[PDB]
Amino acid sequence: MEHLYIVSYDIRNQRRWRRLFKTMHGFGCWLQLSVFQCRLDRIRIIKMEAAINEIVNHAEDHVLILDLGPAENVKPKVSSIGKTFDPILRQAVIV
Amino acid sequence: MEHLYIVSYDIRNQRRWRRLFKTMHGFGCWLQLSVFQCRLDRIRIIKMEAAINEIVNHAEDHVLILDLGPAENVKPKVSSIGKTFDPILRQAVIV
Amino acid sequence: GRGLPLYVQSPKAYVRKDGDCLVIEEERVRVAEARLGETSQVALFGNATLTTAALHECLRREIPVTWLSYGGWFMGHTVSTGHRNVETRTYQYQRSFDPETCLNLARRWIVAKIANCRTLLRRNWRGEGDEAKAPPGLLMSLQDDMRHAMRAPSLEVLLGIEGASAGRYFQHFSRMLRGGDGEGMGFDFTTRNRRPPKDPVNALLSFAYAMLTREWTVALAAVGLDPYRGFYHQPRFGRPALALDMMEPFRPLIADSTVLMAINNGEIRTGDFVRSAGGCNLTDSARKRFIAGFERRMEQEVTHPIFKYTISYRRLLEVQARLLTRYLSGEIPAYPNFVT
Amino acid sequence: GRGLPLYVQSPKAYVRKDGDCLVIEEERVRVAEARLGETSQVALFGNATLTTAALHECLRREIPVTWLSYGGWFMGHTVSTGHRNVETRTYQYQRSFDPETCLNLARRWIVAKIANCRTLLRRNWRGEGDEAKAPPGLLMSLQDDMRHAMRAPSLEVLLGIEGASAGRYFQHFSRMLRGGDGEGMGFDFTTRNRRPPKDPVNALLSFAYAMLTREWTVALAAVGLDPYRGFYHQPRFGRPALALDMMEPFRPLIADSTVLMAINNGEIRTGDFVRSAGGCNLTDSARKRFIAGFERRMEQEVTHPIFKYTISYRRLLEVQARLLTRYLSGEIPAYPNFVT
Amino acid sequence: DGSIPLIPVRMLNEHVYCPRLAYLMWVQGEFSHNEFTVDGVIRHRRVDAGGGVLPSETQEDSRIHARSVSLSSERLGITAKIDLVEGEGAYVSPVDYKRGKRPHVAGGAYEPERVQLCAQGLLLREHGFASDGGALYFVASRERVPVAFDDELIGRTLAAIDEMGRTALSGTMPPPLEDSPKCPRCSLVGICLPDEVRFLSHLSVEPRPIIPADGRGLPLYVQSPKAYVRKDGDCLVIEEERVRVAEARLGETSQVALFGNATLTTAALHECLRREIPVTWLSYGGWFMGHTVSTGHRNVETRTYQYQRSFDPETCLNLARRWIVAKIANCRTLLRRNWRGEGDEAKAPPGLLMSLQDDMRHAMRAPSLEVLLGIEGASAGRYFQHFSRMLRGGDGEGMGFDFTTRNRRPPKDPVNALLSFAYAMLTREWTVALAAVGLDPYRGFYHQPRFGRPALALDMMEPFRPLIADSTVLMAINNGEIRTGDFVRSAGGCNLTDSARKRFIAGFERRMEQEVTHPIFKYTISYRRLLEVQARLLTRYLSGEIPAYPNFVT
Amino acid sequence: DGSIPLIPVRMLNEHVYCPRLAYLMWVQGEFSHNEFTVDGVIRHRRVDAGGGVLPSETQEDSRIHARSVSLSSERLGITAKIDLVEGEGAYVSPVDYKRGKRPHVAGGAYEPERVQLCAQGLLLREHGFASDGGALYFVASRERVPVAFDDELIGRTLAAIDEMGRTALSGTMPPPLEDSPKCPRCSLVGICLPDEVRFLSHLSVEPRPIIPADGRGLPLYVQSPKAYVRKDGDCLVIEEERVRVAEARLGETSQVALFGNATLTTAALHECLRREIPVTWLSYGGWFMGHTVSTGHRNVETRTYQYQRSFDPETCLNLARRWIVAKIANCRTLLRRNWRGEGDEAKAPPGLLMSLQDDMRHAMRAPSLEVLLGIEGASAGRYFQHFSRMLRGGDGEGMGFDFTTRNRRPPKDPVNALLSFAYAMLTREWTVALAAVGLDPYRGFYHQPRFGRPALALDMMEPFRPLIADSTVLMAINNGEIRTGDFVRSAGGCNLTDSARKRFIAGFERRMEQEVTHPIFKYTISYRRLLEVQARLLTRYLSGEIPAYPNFVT
DNA sequence: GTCGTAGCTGAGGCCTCAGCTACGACTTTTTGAAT
DNA sequence: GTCGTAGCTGAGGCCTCAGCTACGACTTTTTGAAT
Repeated sequence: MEHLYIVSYDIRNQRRWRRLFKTMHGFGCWLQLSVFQCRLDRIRIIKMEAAINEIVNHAEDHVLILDLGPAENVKPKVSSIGKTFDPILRQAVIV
Repeated sequence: MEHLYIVSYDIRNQRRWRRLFKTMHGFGCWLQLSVFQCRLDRIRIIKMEAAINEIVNHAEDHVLILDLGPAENVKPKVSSIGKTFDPILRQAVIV
Repeated sequence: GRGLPLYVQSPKAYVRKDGDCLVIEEERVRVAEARLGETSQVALFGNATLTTAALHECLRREIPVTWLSYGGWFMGHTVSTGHRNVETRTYQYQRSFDPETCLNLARRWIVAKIANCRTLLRRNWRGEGDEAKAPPGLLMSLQDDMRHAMRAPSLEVLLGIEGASAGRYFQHFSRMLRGGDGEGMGFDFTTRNRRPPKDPVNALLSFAYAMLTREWTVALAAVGLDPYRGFYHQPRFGRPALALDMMEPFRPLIADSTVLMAINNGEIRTGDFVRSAGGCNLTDSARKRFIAGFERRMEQEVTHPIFKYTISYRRLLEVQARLLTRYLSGEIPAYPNFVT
Repeated sequence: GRGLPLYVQSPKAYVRKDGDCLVIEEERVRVAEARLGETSQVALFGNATLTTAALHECLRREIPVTWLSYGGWFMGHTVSTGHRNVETRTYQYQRSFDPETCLNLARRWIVAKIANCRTLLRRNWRGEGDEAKAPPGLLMSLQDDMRHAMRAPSLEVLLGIEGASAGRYFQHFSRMLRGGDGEGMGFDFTTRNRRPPKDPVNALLSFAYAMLTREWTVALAAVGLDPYRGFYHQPRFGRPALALDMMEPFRPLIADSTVLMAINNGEIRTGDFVRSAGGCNLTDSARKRFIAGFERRMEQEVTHPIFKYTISYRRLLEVQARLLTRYLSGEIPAYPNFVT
Repeated sequence: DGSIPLIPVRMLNEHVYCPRLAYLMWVQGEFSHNEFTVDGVIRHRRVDAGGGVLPSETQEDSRIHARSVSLSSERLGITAKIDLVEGEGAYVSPVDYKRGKRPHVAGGAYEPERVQLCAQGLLLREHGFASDGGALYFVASRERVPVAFDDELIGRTLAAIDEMGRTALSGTMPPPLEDSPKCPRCSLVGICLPDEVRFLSHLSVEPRPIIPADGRGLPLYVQSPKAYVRKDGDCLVIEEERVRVAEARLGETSQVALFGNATLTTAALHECLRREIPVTWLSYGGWFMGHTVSTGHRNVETRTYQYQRSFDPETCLNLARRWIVAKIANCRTLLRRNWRGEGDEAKAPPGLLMSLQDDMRHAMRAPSLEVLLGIEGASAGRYFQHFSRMLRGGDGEGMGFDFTTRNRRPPKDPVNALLSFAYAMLTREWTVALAAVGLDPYRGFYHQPRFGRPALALDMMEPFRPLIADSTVLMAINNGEIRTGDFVRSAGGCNLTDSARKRFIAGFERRMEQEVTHPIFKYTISYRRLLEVQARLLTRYLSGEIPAYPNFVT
Repeated sequence: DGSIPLIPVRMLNEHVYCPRLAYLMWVQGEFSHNEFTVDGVIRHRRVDAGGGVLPSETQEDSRIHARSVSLSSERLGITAKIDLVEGEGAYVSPVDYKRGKRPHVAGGAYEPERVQLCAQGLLLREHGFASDGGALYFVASRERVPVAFDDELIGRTLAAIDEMGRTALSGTMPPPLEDSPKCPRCSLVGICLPDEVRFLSHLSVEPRPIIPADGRGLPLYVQSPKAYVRKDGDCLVIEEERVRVAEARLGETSQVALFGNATLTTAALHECLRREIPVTWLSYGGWFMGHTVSTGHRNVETRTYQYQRSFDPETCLNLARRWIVAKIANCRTLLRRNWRGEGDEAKAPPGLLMSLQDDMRHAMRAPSLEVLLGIEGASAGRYFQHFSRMLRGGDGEGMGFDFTTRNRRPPKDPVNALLSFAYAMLTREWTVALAAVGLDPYRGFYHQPRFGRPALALDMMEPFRPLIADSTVLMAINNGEIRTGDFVRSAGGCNLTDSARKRFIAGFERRMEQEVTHPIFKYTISYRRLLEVQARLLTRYLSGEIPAYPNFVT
């Protein structure tokens, strides 16, 4: 069972920002100007929180990780006003 | 019963941004650089989504509203890496 | 009497307490004084300031501080938790159950309303050129109806007679226009007071009546009175039954007079109205021009409640309300109504 | 033989197929050719390029393309789905169950290891000043042990005799240092090969042995052989039992020789070690200096597998592995081991 | 005559839904919002609040697309403001917007809205139009559902007009629906009190669990004597010495209490007034000086009944008997359940319980208000004489109660000051709750009006003194909220430091938001909600709807 | 002798937990991660991976705070890497970090970790230290839980050392735990296969539902003949004609398939190698040219058993009989359940079913592999002769099957090409799955090795041809994935347009990720998981652990 | 389709605050859910 | 404690991308959960 995580950050050093944008494209897909949506099971959430405890500087950065739900029932939990919202789908890439 | 909502926006016009920062301080408390946490019951969530359908321009802005949970059990659902995370508490203001 | 309301017009103002005095300052510079001996409600306009010590001194003396917007829009009161006014409220409620209380005050209100109507006839008659005076047969008729209202037997008879006399006044209301029939502003003698206004003149009349009712409501609530428990009109359904009861003498002076002012001064014209299948309603620009006109009529000074000191109308309302509470509880018999 | 491995050192390189030829280009400019007739694994270093058509032509001819990092770190192979090598693997597995296969190759490996050890004695003996030659009694002793290894009856006897002879070699290993005892670099004759290194010299020896084992593993897997199924050592627990079996002749030439190189060239000094309650381990700077030294020893050219053409050591490994698969399946009897 | 205004057709819609609902909403104002009323207003506002084309007086051939059209006929007796009117030339048709999905009923429209549409149709027919139909345009799916003005639909409409007229002229509020599923969402269930009135009016059922309150916040307490509360848009920033101490969201604030010399900028006062957020001014010690009002409360039947019954002796006498008997019973119960002795004292002495119960019953048989006040005094004297028995297992250092020091102006004990503060700060809660239900908090049946102490809050707080005030004092002292250091002497008496006042006020707030179980209805209800429920039940009792007031004895 | 290396003390920790677990993790490599192993590594890494002070050889008086200290004794026979060592001068104490809360057991430490700490304590005692104690420092609550080296604790430790030595030298993997609660989280439950081996080894139980797979992704298919797959850090961007067509997250990718002339930048290849993500090169038509390997798979017992049994005739014969009997049974079942006739043809002709079942049984009684191949050919001939019976209710336009055109190089039918593509693209799946379990996909018992077709994937795919390949072809044609326009002729035969190849590959993927229910164990398992489970069960059968291989007949 | 990609610099776009100057909203009665 | 606050302008701080130039990681064997 996988969950849908929403990750939003404030990073106060451009190098650390590059490092974190690096890592986050490693894990989820871009959603908003500083927000990523990640569809992860347990192993990968452990990996993500491991990565973002060494990418960031705990003194002045801020990363927020929200566990919306079981990733099958997230659509009632998210309401988007501008663009459409479409959760990450677990299917192969055929192209 | 009240729920904890997390609201994050991208606004592409400074006037609309003022209008929305206006409205959002009306409803919740600042959390991140463009994120507010709101503890609302049903009447107030209806009010908030009513306000942010006329503050924003649907063509190019983007506002995201996440319903974390019943606002009593949100702490297992939110993990913050930088600053502490502390949900909105429903108590009077004695000062 | 005892004292008079203090109206702090200056939005700049800062109000302090000086021992037994209430001092108005402008820019750290003094303006005027009240001194709490002859004071009544303290009316604060938009973003004026009242120091909390002064507020407490007002409350301890049980003075109804009232808050108006910058323009003069009412926004709320501030009453004290003392028996100053609950005596007035309990007297009103205990005495509203009486037949002569209701009947007597109703007779006085109606005779005053009729007298104001006929005085406004003799004031503003504009059948100019050939009929400089109103038909004295009409004046004798309204005098007779006034006596009848003096000696009405019961409330329903008074209501019927009131409706009659007001109708025969409105028969010549259009006689009071800029000199003739106001083609483009037609007045209907019979479709009076139906909820949607079917005539432009009737639209003005209804809007003026509503604003006068609001003014009377706030004035009555300023004193310790329940505006919603009337002696002559009927109480329930949300109708302010004491504002409606007491605005009757003041209908010609503030509502009819305001409409006549704004129609003989060209402020209101046929282009200001929109008509729809039986409704004539004002346009926004016209609406607030008329609101300004209603203000201007509420700003005029008239001198004689019973003591000649040239109060503005908005304070004459409070003087009348205080006179009413003072009639109740048995200070002054028979409520000396204001008639010009 | 048939052909030889092609080593594309240039990280710049771009490799295409030209009909029956494999063409190396540098900046749209040619470098060299292979031409697939005398080819073996194509080794591509860091960010070299191999056009997919060339890759397919390699696979159709069942040539084990191997990918090394820029430095030379192994990163993976690319084998074809054909029976080229499964024949070699099935021959290895079918023949590993035999007693003379295991025993005979073990005897050859041990005699070669002993011969390399004594040749390294006669090469690098540095008892200089008074003992320019090693004691010929030692040399006769190791010759006798070599014959014994030639005629060992069974595997356990060979293991015991091997341990003995290697110990008596390590007795004079410290005799080969910069001329005397290496105070600050002490060598223990008996605490050999315990999992933590208790001596700095033994730390170097173990680290060199591990790197040699890795090189042999990748070389064996390049050919179609299972490195984890050995003839002499024991298979399970994750030990590469064929790398361990075949690196025995090459221990003196690449591991002992590298340690002697890096200790007689002053590359490794007493300050490079950390000692902890029975463990002497290198420091990071020293670790990768020693890795560079191991490279430098792996880059040298030696001429004589059986055909004299001066291969680098890292390709001599593949030549030996191919010779092994060629001994298996019955091409060349008795696996002509490499001894100097 | 003017015995009845023109029936708004939305009240006609409500009457066919629940006659009591129409009575409440039309004859007494008394509206309140919930999820759905707010949502419906939100739907209607963005389009149909703004006007559009006029319904042409002279109609020959052109599209009629009028919006928010206000008609009325006085032959019929109804008034309407039609959401929209779609008509080709001279055949018009009302269109009413709704909020939700198409309902799951035959015809797709419930009985009420069909009646509303037929009434608007008759109104259009009155002004010279041919309607013979209408529609319901659900905004959510914009699935226009036609409605045809069948004949007995018009029969229903005219019958409902007559029925509403008669039930309004009668002056008796119709009974609640019988255990209906309509009630749990009628947005006045907090005012109708359906199950409670059913149960007490002896149409006896088991009251279903509280249809919970919604959309109400918590108070704002400003205890600092040098605070400055100013507006910051929708928040309300309280800055002290030019630094932002705290912010309060106006949507989430339900009252404001200004202690002492705390200043409130006039703009903040105006913004509070625009929302009818009560603002109450208090002395530094809790004396209730004044509050804010706005042109009375539109419900008149409540106040008329209150005063007319106030002029009746035995109604006053029965109410006062109930109240102080409840007070004495609660005093006994508190003395029991929180008595903390060591041994042979650890449980209450029955002689005291005998005296207290005998006083309960002597009050229950009181002849007049004089003897009732005497008995209240005697019982309270005994209760306070034993009050010190039961805090911290005995008096601490300085935490000394003097039973004779009660009931007078300057408190010269620490715990006397604490009690007086709790009393004077519960009186405010009761006054606000009583004024929020249409009653007049100053006209009391038992107490007499005097400054700073409204005569009706002082009355209906009598049962609740031991449960809230005394309980808060006891819990504060026992848990260590207050020790002797927290007090400061003065020529007047004893007072509390700011560190003490904030903690004590927080304790009182926690008490007010602390759930209990109603003895009579048996559901978990916070004390703050309980005050409102009790005020409403008093309004019903004075209304003659229920036989007697439920006094909440625990 | 060298019959056994020094026992790592973590394997000593595992042995007292589950002897089979120690055997798997130590004697055969065979490790896999889950939630908890990854979490524990994350805890240990940030602090104790990096070294610290050395344990002083000469200890007189100074704090010892060494970290990640590697000892071993060969008299004892164990090797350790102690997480930390706290010692005052000459009295040291091992400290082992854990991951979770304090456990809810007497003494706060389970039996395994106590044994690990005692073993490290003995090792410290060996090198001249006085330990007589240890601790467990749970990182989550840093609640250090002391452990005292009681005497029979040392008895347990030495007993466990001897037990592990004997069970490793014996060469027989100990049986799984009996229905334990340990197994559902041992992170090798996907390799131990506890309940399956229990059930088939006749220690018969009812297999508990699949402890589901975790932390594995889906393949990457690169079918475009002009794609360029390059690295972009952790993503893997596939750009075609210099525009980003799609990105693939390397953490979520489990294989890579490169069809035709699709280029893969060497850096992307290196990054795939660093994660052992298999990369498979295929011809344009699906021919399996080559793949990537890395220094073999550390499990040797599996391959040794496979080859040694491969050299045994009747083992090969029994396996081949099972396999093609399963194939024929599945062919019959498919022919039945998806036969689509109109009338008197709408249900299968029993004469065909008679022939197919008689061939099933003739194969079951086969004397040698020659006759088995003959019978397989005859049965497949009949099955394909009737294959066209059952697609789209009959042949469409151009969608013409020729039963005689099977089994040779250039496909000259549309549906022949579709079948050949499906077969050659299932062979890849089987090869990857078989190489991921330690087996050697090229040494087969039935088939002979030849280029592009590994001899063991071709074997163990025989039962699965009708269920996956033929089923995908049928569902693709019926649902309208492929019509005649999708094909393009060529001198060789028939091929598919890119629009066809992408849709067909997507269909095959949907088939592979489509859940079924195992006939024997009865739980919902995807086909991709089923291939791995079957490969593992083959390893067990060759190991002599279970009596016979479960062939998955449905 | 030339090493390919990791890593750094600019230019613009979001996001908020401190510090300034304008200003000076408020509008009849109806509607608004629920099953 | 002077109208107070709504609303607009600047200066800085986050957030990302396009466009450039460096480069050229990979290290023995152990450990790592679970009840």
